[PDB]
Amino acid sequence: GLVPRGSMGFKVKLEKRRNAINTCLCIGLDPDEKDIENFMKNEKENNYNNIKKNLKEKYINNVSIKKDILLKAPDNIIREEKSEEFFYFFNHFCFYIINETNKYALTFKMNFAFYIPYGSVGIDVLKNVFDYLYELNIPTILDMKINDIGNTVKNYRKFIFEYLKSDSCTVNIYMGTNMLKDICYDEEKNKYYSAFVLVKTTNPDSAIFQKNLSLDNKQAYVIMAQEALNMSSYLNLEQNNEFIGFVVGANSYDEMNYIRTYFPNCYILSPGIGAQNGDLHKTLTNGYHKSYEKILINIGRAITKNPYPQKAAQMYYDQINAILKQNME
Amino acid sequence: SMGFKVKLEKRRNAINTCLCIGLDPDEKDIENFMKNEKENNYNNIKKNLKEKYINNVSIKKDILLKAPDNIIREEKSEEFFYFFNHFCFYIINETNKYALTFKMNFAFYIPYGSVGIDVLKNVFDYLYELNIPTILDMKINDIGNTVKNYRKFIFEYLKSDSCTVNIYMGTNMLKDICYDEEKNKYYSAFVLVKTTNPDSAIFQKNLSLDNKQAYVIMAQEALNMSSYLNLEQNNEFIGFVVGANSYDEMNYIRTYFPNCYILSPGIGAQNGDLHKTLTNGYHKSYEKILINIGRAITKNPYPQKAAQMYYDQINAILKQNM
Ligand SMILES: *c1cc(=O)[nH]c(=O)n1[C@@H]1O[C@H](COP(=O)(O)O)[C@@H](O)[C@H]1O
Ligand SMILES: *c1cc(=O)[nH]c(=O)n1[C@@H]1O[C@H](COP(=O)(O)O)[C@@H](O)[C@H]1O
Repeated sequence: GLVPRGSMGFKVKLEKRRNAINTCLCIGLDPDEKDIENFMKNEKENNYNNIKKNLKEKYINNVSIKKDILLKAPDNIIREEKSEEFFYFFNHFCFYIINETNKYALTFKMNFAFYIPYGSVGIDVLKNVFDYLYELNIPTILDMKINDIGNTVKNYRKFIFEYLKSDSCTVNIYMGTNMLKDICYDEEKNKYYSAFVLVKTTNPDSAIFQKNLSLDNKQAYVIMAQEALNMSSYLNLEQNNEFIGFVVGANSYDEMNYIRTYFPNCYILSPGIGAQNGDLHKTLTNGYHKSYEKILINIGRAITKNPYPQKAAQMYYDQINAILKQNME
Repeated sequence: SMGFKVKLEKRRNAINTCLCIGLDPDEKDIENFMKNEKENNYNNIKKNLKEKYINNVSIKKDILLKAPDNIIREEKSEEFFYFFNHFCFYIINETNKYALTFKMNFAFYIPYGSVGIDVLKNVFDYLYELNIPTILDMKINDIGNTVKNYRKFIFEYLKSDSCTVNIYMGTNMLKDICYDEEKNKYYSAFVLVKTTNPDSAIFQKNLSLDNKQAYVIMAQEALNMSSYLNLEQNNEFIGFVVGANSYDEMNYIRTYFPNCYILSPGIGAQNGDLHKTLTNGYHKSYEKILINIGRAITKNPYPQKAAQMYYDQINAILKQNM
């Protein structure tokens, strides 16, 4: 009755991890330029103690890109490999955050926009980040909020699900729900994949379209949720241990309550705690499911911009679990 | 320096068209170019290597300048990079004289990992040296702090003139895409209004507010943001993506937003009707109606002739409209 890692659908992988670790913390890894620079400065000042720790981990030997560089001595990089210095410290920052926080994480979410602004270099880092997480067997989301016509979105499907080997991604279906057939399904290989569609977002004017637009007396966010679920049904995702879930922001308490009430077994991804000031008690109570992999609480900057990310992650893990315990009593 | 609004007007005066050429190479296009080049003594690569502005690309120029016979023997790990970049250069060299603008969809450049992002960079470098206005098609959407990374990639790293944006998440994202407060810089974007996909009516038409369909609400909110940001005073604008196949919407948008910039994909591969699209979306400053053609040019085995014919027919239709 045993399945090897990589050989099961996201639904099963998430359920096993939640059973093991007893949380719904999703740790966001969105490293900005200041983060990377700060890491390099701190490492330079302390003889690279965190990099030396990364270098001890076995799975670092199993990453795809420029392992020759990543495994070098840090002082060798700086003196002899100056054109690789940014690559090195960028990739070592992510490995550091992952090494420090992974024991608390149901899943990691990496937002693509943080890995693209330097050109090809960050995309090598991103690939290595997905390879590393694959080796540790931690569930992954690529947050890229993709949208386009079907012929074009197949390319993202290939990047996200074949090249990165991500378990899931985020998608904006405003263009049309039919794009999902080219994202959550590969007709050539007969493979199924999971995604979270945008339902209610955390930006301060999210209401302008998601709530102001309606059809009869349902607001756009409700219609969009229903359409996404209808597509999941058509594609038979849940039969292949995959799903289409919902992004619902951690500050949209009324919408969270509605979505959970009206779609009782939906998978919800909820960003907005920490940096965006969302209310964790309210969000987690309104989105609660007894299978709490169905209510992922994403925390990015509040962990990654803390000088002690392991302790910041532990604190959120403990705070989530305390609220989970109340909901379970 | 000058501003996209001024860039477009001035290129329009020089070349007299509103053709926007879509550069979206898929794996099979790249493989076919490599197969054909081999069989025809690399005649197109050798033509590429004759061009002036190849000596100005940012990334691995050394490699791109090598003879293809030598790449395949001594730089084999660079073979895909080499042929991908040369395919893009070949299309640009063959078609640029007909193009008001080039639009590169990001999705085609990402799925092999970093290698295609180096190609994309060199593509934008090459177009920049040719002073051709550019659009990065990425249909971006996120919260403000995140989308700033896209502003940097698109407008600082690629030095693109504009991009496509989906504002369904909210309109305030545009303050961190089209404006850089720190640097006092302003940039142009086209927002999705009516898309070409078959089921585009589901949210864009069947949702409404007041007695206006969603697509109208969206266009108006985008123009309000343009005003807020003072883009037009900085020679930049927020324009609209309106499907070539959406004649009523095009009609509505041109009538009710008389001086708006429209980018219209969906002719060729997606079957739209050039004559109706151009008539319905027409403006005498025809840079305000960009007709995008990607696959109908790039998947044509005679891409120079294909661009020429769209140019010619666009011009005959523009002449008819006066
Ligand atoms: C996406 C959608 C949304 O509605 N809100 C969001 O914040 N996001 C993305 O989630 C992440 C939040 O991280 P942080 O505020 O905890 O740092 C970030 O990737 C954003 O793009
Ligand atoms: C974006 C939005 C839209 O509504 N329709 C679209 O087709 N697109 C993009 O535009 C290009 C169309 O190219 P082609 O059909 O002429 O090849 C493509 O980049 C698609 O992503």
